[PDB]
Amino acid sequence: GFNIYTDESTLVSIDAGVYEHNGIIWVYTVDIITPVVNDPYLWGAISTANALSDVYAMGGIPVNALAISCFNNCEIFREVIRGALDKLREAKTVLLGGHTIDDKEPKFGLSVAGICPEGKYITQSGAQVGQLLILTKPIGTGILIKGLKEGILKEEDINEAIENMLALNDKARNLMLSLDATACTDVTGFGLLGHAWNICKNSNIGARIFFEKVPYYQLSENLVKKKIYPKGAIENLNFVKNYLKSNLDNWKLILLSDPVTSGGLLFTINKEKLEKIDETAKELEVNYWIIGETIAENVLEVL
Amino acid sequence: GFNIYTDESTLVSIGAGVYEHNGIIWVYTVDIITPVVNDPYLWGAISTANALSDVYAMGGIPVNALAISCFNNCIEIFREVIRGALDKLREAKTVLLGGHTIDDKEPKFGLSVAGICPEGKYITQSGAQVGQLLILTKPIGTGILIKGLKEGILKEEDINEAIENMLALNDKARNLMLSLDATACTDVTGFGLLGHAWNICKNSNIGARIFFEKVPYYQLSENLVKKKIYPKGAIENLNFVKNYLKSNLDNWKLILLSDPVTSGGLLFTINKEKLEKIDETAKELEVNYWIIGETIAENVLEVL
Amino acid sequence: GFNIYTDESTLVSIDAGVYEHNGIIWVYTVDIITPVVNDPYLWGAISTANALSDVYAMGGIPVNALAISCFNNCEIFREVIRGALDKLREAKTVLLGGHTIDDKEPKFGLSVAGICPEGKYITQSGAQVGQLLILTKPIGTGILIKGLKEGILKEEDINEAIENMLALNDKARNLMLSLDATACTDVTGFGLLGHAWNICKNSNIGARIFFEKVPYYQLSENLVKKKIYPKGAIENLNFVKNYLKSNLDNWKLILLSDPVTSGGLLFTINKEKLEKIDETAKELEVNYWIIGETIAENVLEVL
Amino acid sequence: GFNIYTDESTLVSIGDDAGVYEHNGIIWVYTVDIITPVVNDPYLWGAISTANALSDVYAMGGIPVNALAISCFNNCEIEIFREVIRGALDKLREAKTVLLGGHTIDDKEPKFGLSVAGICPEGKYITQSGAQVGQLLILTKPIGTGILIKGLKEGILKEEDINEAIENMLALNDKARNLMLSLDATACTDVTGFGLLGHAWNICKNSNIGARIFFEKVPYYQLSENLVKKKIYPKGAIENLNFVKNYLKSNLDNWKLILLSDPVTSGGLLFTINKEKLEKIDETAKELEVNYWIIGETIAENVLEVL
Amino acid sequence: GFNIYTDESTLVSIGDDAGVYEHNGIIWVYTVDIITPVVNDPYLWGAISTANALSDVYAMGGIPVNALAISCFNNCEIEIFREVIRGALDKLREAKTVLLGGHTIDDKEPKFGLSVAGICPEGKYITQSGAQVGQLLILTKPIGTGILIKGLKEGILKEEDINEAIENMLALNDKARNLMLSLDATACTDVTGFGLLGHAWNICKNSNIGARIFFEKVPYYQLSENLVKKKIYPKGAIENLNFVKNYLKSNLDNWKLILLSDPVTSGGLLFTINKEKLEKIDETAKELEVNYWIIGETIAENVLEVL
Amino acid sequence: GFNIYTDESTLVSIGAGVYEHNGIIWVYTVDIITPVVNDPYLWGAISTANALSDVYAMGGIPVNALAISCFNNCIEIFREVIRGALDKLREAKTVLLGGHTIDDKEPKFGLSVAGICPEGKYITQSGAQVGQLLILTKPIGTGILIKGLKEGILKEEDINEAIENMLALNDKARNLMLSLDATACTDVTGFGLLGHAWNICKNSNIGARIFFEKVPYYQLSENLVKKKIYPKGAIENLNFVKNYLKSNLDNWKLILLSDPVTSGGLLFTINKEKLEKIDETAKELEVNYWIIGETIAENVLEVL
Repeated sequence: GFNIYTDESTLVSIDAGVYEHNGIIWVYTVDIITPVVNDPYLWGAISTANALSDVYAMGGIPVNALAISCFNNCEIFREVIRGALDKLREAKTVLLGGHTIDDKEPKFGLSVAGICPEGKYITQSGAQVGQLLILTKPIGTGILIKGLKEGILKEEDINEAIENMLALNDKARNLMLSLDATACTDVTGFGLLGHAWNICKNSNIGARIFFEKVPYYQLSENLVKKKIYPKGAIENLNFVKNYLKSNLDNWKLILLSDPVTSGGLLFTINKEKLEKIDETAKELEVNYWIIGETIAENVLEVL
Repeated sequence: GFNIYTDESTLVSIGAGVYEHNGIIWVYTVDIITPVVNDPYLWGAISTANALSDVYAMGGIPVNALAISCFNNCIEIFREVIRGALDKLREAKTVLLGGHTIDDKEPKFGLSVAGICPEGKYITQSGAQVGQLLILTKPIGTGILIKGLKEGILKEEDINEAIENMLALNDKARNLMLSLDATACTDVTGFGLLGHAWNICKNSNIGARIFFEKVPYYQLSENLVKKKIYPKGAIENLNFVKNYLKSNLDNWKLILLSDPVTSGGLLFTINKEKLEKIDETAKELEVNYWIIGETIAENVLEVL
Repeated sequence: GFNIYTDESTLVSIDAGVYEHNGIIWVYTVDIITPVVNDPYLWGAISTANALSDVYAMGGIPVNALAISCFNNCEIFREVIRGALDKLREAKTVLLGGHTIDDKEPKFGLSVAGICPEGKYITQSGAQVGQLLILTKPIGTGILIKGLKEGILKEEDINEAIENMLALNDKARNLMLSLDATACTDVTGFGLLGHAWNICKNSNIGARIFFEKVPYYQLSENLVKKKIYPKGAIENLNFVKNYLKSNLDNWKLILLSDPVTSGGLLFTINKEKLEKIDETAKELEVNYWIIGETIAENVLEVL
Repeated sequence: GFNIYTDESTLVSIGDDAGVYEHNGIIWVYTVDIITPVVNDPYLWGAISTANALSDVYAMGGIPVNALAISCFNNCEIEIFREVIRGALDKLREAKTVLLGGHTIDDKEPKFGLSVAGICPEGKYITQSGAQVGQLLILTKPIGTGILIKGLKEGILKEEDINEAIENMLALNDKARNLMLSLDATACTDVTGFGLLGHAWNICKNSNIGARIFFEKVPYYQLSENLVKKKIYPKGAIENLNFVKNYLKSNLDNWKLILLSDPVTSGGLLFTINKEKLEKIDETAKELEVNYWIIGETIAENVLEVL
Repeated sequence: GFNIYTDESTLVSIGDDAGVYEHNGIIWVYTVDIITPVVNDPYLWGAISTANALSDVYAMGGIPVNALAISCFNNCEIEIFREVIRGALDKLREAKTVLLGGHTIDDKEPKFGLSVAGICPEGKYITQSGAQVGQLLILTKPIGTGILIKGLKEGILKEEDINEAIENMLALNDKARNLMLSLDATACTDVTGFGLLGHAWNICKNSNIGARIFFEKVPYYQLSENLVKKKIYPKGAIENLNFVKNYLKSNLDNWKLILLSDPVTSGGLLFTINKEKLEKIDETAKELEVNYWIIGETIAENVLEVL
Repeated sequence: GFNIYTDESTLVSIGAGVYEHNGIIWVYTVDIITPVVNDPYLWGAISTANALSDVYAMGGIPVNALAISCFNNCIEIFREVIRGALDKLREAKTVLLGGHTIDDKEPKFGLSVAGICPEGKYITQSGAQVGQLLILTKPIGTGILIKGLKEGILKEEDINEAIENMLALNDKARNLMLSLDATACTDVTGFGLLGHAWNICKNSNIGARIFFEKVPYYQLSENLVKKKIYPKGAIENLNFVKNYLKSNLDNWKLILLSDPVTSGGLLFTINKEKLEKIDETAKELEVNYWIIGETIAENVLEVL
């Protein structure tokens, strides 16, 4: 008889993007990293957790993925894939295959596709003034990873960091969504200050972070005080310098700028949500730290 | 780098449908008819013109089509039917994509047609206004002639003018119609002139006044109807409009006006200020026209 | 360079079915009903909640839908659609259009498409012996709807039933998933006994239901005792008679077999989950009633 | 129950994303055209660039259907682009063309344009290779915009001094397309960056024929003549002239050849018609509300003559 | 950067889901064939029905690629079907054909079969309308299964009494297809429900030619002859004979015409070859490991002669 | 009622790829070459045979192709090139879908080809076993002849046999190869006989022993190489296999054996028990063959 049918879709690309089609939202991300530990299996697992986090940070549910590496261009990859498969299985994400890239520097990662149901798509631009900044994993891995490279540390010294890098941000995403977070991102290569600033620039606001409230590995502090830290840290710190307000020692600023690998989620929530955060977090079995709040002035304050 | 792409489409089916996709509008129609003349080739050509008319009436440009018939189910003759359809389609710059056989025993042939309505020019039947003139581009009365031909009362040679008109594409009429900024349009086929005029009135929530003495029809059509010679479809069309018909005209006239038409012309509404151009526009486009009436406020069909 | 790509999909049809493609699961359902109240708007809203429940019952997240009615074949539909749109908006589901059917009997409903993330697809065949039967809405609407038709009741008398028929089963789905239910279905036209039996047949087990533990409207009891009940009730009761074991009065069996409109979810959970059901249910803001347990013998016991 | 269905399509592309697509009787044309700022008004830049991009489709006898915006975005500089888009949207609305989105390009040099898709109904696909000997060359807009835009940059002229040219650059070639189709033109192209001579030569090469152009019949802004004489002209004019020097025969003063080679922005259509068509060209143009100038005729010798 | 791409496809279907599809040089054939139980062994029913369905593709010179199971399922009666599927799977594996799934039909009468898709490489698409006069008719399996399956139902015979026929019904016509293609056959069909005469007539009608069949050259089960004489035969045989009575010329005893019209299940291929091909037919068949019988020749008169 | 449908596919790209979908396997390859003869038509035909060989070598049946060249970028001659490609494609029952122009200045032409491997018969280069015989279906040494022709040392008339072999499709050879149940196969082209033999050894983790006196090559090829006349590609191929080459043969022989071949024959491995059929099978299929060696355990190339 009489029939009416409509179809609509939108694609936004910034192999990264967001796709909406008749009510469903898909997010696509790509993330590849250089070895962080001298164990192929751990590298595959960590790289996978790191890549999936791009999706979790958007409130997404990872669905499938493609392995990406410099194969042939850079037996070890067999262990790398084994580690990636285990982490993917834990994440209930399907590996659809792999793509080789032209690069001589050893790198591995994934391109991931996820879904954001009921329009629950979270960006880095919805933050408002007077909200709390919540972080779900410690920082300082960059410092530890360098310590390893310099032969100052051994893997056994940083098992806590490795355990955190291995951890999926699925529980963190659930906490973030449960508290109706207005903005979210994960903490990786740009450091805690860099990613916080990303939220500040895209939301047109500023942030106040309290160093004493930021979780980090004791060993990261010990190493940074002895001038042991990655270059990315200096690059990150300088990137926010023209917007940074702080009278804290340089080592604290370097620590806060240290490139993180497979870090936790960094998101903003209203002060009222503070009433249920601990209980919600406990039920979900995920850690959280309240590190500061957003301000109107477009600067980054650290005290 | 930063890229944004959108896509949207809508499909509206009534049977026959209209599809819009990112700015372009396609119209789809289907029309099959029983033999109207003894010549298989002419039957193919006439059915084709008749099927394309559906698209022309909507302001569309026919693009492609699919032949539909019960061949092998109702063979050497269908070769001529296709030949006629192909020649007419070539004339209409429309491509034949193939054919489909339906479950039927009664000899019938026609086409499924797909066309496009450029610049959003999609002409419907619900945009007519009161005080406009009703224009018709082809005479009526073919149903009565076809009956006579079937009855053996007439020969094809007697109705050559009707055959020429049935064979004629409504593309020039569509252009005239668009050129005069028509507010509504439809083609005249099986439901008779009154029926299709009523379709416009119904959809435009308006009325129409038609003058019998201004309606073009074949002389032979009048002679046959006066001898009680006409299609049963004429009675069906008349009885269907009688609840909305206001007229005192003799029966033969109402029957003639209700006579099912094959590959008829276009019936459309234009403003009276266009009456100054219509003649020169029609001469250039090479298409005849007849002012048969005007729209009125009262929702009825006034046949005077 | 070297590339490997795989693609796989499965389609199962019983316009109803399940579709799996590279890790994602979609469920498609169709559900249309006759008017249940003399208010077009309420009918549109209720029919919508009822149709979406087919998806919720499978653990699905409704995404989009198409309206289905006997339009032209049977101004009122304008209010029907208005009601359907409101309920769809509440459900965060997109209406893509409508399809007309050949029928002279006034009916309206939806065809719905939903998603089941992380393989969380729930059927009616995973129930095991010794599990608890949980129900999330009262039964007895069929009796009340007849009472209305017979002019014995007026809409105002059954506002509680109307409120329940209007309610989305999204919170119930969340409870059901949170408790890791092994099987689930919603309660509609086949009555509570019929749908329970559906779980029994597909899971190859039986069920024991306690009448005194089943939630139902007081007015439904009053009416059924006075021989006021729909035919579907008798049809449902007879459908399970050759598998029914009970010494309860006929009115109680008729009530339990009464066709429900937009009923709650009926699912099975392990006894241990009983420890968190109340708290979980309270957090989700959804009611629940423990009406019985599954048994090994393939019969339906009611006491 | 017998059934027979056929499907066929052909795609011919030139390079980037410019091509012709035919599918079961319908013909689609795709083009892309981006230009550097023309005037100092952001809004006018978006509007003019749009008219310019749509022209590639009109010139092929096409009806624009939809488009995609293309600009350096963030790679060149974000308040002017808002105005640029506003101008584009207004011009597209006028052209009844839908904007489907946008695409960014890595370019430090400010540029904006559109990728456009249009259709050519009833196989009315007009190319640059169907011209015959003895046909008339028709132009629908004056030339000389390059020289005026140059003078505007040299501070020699003010924005207001070229309102006539701006009005012409803003005008859609849809009416010109209709005239061209109505007169059954055998070949058509629009006049842009390559200058009148260059675009005329494109028809000559692809049609393997020649052209004879009469300078005194060519429409151009008087202000453009005033400037070329004063050595005021874009370098693109010199390049264009040099591009056609191997096939050019003329004894005219250099300033005339420079004017004729001057890069045009959003110019008119340049097409060929049979001589008999002169009988109704004037009446048709007035009805369509478009201007036209008969600037010459095609000849057999594969050369370009200007006198 | 110049590019030209073309695409074309044609689809011809007969009714249900049986047709021929051509797309840019490749030809796909689709067929569907379901039969009622043939023997009392569920496994053999699935295996035989499969060989029977695949035959529709082999007969067209095709290579089966994938299939879909089709059965009444739940509409006819669920332990036998498990065995039926097992038989189908074994036969498909042997045919190197992938089972993509299944489809249920509303039918109370027990039936099972397959929808099959295959390809005809290098345009080797063999039909029933390319036969010429003076060609030989070749058959690759005996006929008479209808009469034996009938006797099995009448309790006249035991399952074991027809192991020879069962072995032939189980055999894939892939080797026969290879022989047919190797000898450059001009037309081919398989012999099923319509009987030998009926399927031979199909070639005659579509090729607009005639056939002359020699009864003494036709291979058939001796047990089949024994039964027809005793009035033991399927009614389908009578129907088939009547279907060809308007085009049949023969003076042979009725039991011979009944045998020749007897419905066959999973029969051999019936194809036409030029007489010169007899030179290598025997050697080729032995190499391919397939049997063959020359049963007659085609003639000009559009009739069916049996002597 | 109750219906279940599944779908699955895999794509493996190496550059060139293999695609499997619900039981069918398609292979995709690409091959372009510089002019080898002065005749534009012969160049088109030879390049085509050379491009199709990639598919034949895998046991495939070519279905369609796309022409690839730098025409207009490296015109009246390319008309002859296409004519030659079209004639050869017709012979191969392969359809030309169109063409693509690449960014290159050096005159080159070839095709992108798509083919199918029926009944799962996908022949690779990693299934050879020790103790098998190495079969070659066309002589080698065309690289040296083409060099001589380019140098003006030879005329096309002098190398008509090489041209006939370059023009020949490897479809008959593929059939022979499949007929003898070959365990591995490849075609001989630019990497020379030793190079392609090594590809099989490398992928099969086996070795090969080749007898120079059993290898077919054009007499003129031997004469030219002995006069220091040969393609630079020959030196490149030889130096590439020298780390896996065990031989004491004179330089000219190794160079000849490493000489880049154009539209060469197939090189495949079969069991010695097949040596009793190969001759009659080859006569029927109408294809020449040469037993040039046998596979060995040691992972090297023994050229004796």
